[PDB]
Formats: sequence, structure tokens, C-alpha cells
Amino acid sequence: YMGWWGHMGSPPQKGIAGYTISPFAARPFAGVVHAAIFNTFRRTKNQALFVILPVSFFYYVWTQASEKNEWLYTKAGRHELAKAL
Amino acid sequence: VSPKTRTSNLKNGLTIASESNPLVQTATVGVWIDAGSRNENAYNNGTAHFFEHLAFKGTDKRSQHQLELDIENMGGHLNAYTSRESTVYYAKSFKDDVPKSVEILADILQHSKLAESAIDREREVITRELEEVNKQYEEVVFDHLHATAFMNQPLGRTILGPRENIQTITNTELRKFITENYTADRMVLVGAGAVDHDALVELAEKYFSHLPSSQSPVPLGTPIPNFVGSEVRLRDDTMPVAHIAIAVEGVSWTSEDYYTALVAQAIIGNYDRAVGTSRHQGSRLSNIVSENNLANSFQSFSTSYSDTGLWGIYLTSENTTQIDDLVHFTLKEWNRLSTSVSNLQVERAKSQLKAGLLLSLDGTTYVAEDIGRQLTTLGRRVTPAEVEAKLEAVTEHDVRAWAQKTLYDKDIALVGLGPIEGLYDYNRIRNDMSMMRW
Repeated sequence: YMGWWGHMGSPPQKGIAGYTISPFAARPFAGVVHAAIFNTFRRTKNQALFVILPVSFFYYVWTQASEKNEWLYTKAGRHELAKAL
Repeated sequence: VSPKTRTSNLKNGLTIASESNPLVQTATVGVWIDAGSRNENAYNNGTAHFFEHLAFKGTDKRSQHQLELDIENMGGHLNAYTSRESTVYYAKSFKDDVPKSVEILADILQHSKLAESAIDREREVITRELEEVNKQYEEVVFDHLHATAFMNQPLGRTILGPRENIQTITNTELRKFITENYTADRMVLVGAGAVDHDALVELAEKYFSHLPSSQSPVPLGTPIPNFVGSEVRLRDDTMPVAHIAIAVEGVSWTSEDYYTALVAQAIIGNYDRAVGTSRHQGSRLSNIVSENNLANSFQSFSTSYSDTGLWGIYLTSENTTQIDDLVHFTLKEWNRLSTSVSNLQVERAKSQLKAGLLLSLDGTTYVAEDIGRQLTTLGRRVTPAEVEAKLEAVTEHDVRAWAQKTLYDKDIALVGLGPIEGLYDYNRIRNDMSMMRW
């Protein structure tokens, strides 16, 4: 499924013209400030839920479990610990 | 030793330049103009080319049909071509048909009708020319090369111009173009072959005396181009032959490195598998390419303009899996112009050029083209003795110095057309412009 240069396995290409300029002719950091702020904000906003939802759920579950475990091993939690074991 | 080129002026500032040859029976006379597509802006780009069509579409006196008949009756032919910086209109005839031909040229240049009907008719002809240059692969490659090297500059425009301009060119803008640019101080009347100079000057006084002079007469061949390292890829897997051009910014006509650049160009030279002698050429690149079957052909060029130039190579190859090798070895031969060339290669190339520059001029049209080009780019015909002296002054030190400032580690303009999947990205090509071992 992959060939090599000259016969890479692409369907025939035709009709596309590609253009570019030398690295010495270009500003490598052109538009860096706009990208760093606006592009990153757009990219982050669109992915935020896929991180927030699972992280917040599993952090909540952990927090509840760790707090219960702590409470069960106090004096106040003696009776509930006895039942839990 | 060839006969002397005689040169005279008129009062308006028209130059007349002639080289007689009493051994031939034909004569080429014509008008070389120091104007071309470069003189257009973006709105009237294509005007110069458009005018060339309309120049043969009828004048104030003779109609299109009468024009045809007149030339047919003379017995020779007329020809014209427009480039970026030069326009030519010439007439090849018999010895005694020279006064007729000068009269016809003066008429089509000064007194052309440019009728709306004819404008509209040519607008379709020229539209069709846009979709048929597509076949002339070398022209496609070189037009893209100028477009990219001189990105968004007048030298970067095509001669035909865009489709949009072709549909909107009016007789007004045509008339304006030729009134501003076809002035006497920018024009040279040239005769070669069976012409008498004194006869030609009389004919010029008769026909070209009422030519406008420009307001500010600069010398002939007077122009800032800012070269862009860049690439155009026109991949077409259905084509069997890849066409690739690679160039750096080269030298203008009046550069002090003009001859040094020609010698460097001759060290790489040309190659064509169809010519029997090409497998035996002295050029290192030629030997690498022929032994390994890397290409069908290559042609080194050093194209000059008034204020800039392009120096490079044009390759054609069917070997689509070894395009990388072809380009690699080509740029490694260019590297050697900076690192390795000695008196061996330089003296050989000078020997070849000393003859080549004279050999080229082998008929009256070639001679007229030489006179006209030199007068419109340099303001004088350079005698073979002066050319022999300028070539002799090129040393190996000069070639190495020139290559080290012009080629070594420099940005290239690169155009590829056809099955160019094997052509690597810009960086890998441009990295071959230097050698890490040096």
C-alpha cells in the first residue's frame, strides 16, 4: 500500500498546481501572535468537552471514594467501617 | 573578418544599422524596438502581443487583402515577434525588393487601422492561443519560471496576458501603447545581406521621418527586479516526460559578469540523447547523464534582460524514478563551478564559445537579429575582436568568484511539469546548492 518516490501508489494526479517560496524568502514566524492566541483558542475550544467531561467525572468519583475511605477510618466512621468489612 | 556594421541616425533619433554581404541575393530588413510586454501594467497586459496581430490586419491605405497581395507580389515574407523587452518586425525579400518591404513595414507600424471589427475578430483567435500553448511544454515551463522568479513584477507577466484583458483590450489602449512606446529613439532600422547602407538611410528618411520622439530620450537598452526563490509544480501523471527548469538570478546585458556567466554556462553545456555526438561531450554532467540514462536532454541557459537575468538549466526526462539523481548530479556540477573549476574547464569552454558566438550568425536573418538585439540592448554592435578580448579576459578565478556569489548556497526558482512525483520538496533541492564537504 505504499510504493516509493516516482511510484508512490497515488491515483493519477492532474490539474493541481502547487506553489511555495524558499525558507530564506519567508518570515518563519509570520502571524505567530495571531496563531498563538486566536488559532490556539479555536483549536482548544473545539476539543475542550472531550477532555473536561471524562476528567471531571473520574475526578469526582475519586474524590468521593477517597473522602469516604478517609471518613471510615476515623472514630466517627467506626460503625460504618464495621459493616463495610 | 566580416564586413563592418555601418550605423547612422536620423534627426528624430531613429538608428539605421546595416551589414552588407555581396555574396547573397536576399536581404532582411526590419525594425527592432526596445519595448515589449514589460512596458505594460497589469490592466493592459497583453496589449503588445495583441498589436502584433492587428499590425497585419490592414492599414489606412491597404486593406488586409491588399496587404496580403502586396507581400505576395514582393515574393518574400514578413515576420514579427514580441518578447518581454523587445519587439521585432522584419521583411525578408530579394535584393531589389527592399524599398517595397521598407515601405510596407513603415505603413503597418505607423498607420495601422486598429478597427473595432478586427479587434473583435482577433479577440477569439488570441483566446484560442491561451488553450494551445498548453502543448508547448518548454514555453509553459519558462513562462511559469518567469512568473515565479519575478513574482508580481513586470518581468513575471506573460506576453499573451490574462483572458480577462484579452476580452477588454480596446483600440484606444492599443493606440496609446504604440504611441508611448514605438518612438524613434527606441527603434532601430536594421538591414543585413544585399542592402546598401546609403540606400537604407534614404528609405528611412522617406518613411520613418515622421516618427514621434519620446519626451525623455534615454540611451538604447536602458531598463528593480527582486528575485524570489520559489517553486511551481504542475504535476501531470499522464505525461510520459518530466520537464524541469531550475534557475538563479543571472546577469543583465551590460553586467561586468556577462561573459563570465556565459563561460560558466558553457562548462555545463547541453545534451541531447538524439544527437550522435552527445555521448562523447567533455562536460561532466553530460557524461553522468548519458552513462546513467538520466535524461532525454538538458539545455543550460543564461537569459539576460536590461536589469536582471535568469541563469539555469532546463531538463527533460522519462526516467521518473531517478529524477532525484538527475537533479542531484546537476546541482553537484553547479557546486563545482564554485569549488573545483580550474584552467582545464575554463579554457575549454572559452575555446568553444569563441567559435559559437560567430557560428550562430549563418544567414541574413541571423545577422539582422544580432545587429538588432545588440543595438537595442547595448546601444552598439560589439565587433568580434572586442568579443574575443572580453572572452579572453575570463579566468578560472573569475568563474569561481562569480559562481560563489551567484550560485553557491543561493535560492533557486524551480518549475516542474509532468510526472514529477520523484522531484523532492524545495528544501532538498535547495540543499544541493552547496556541498557540506567544502
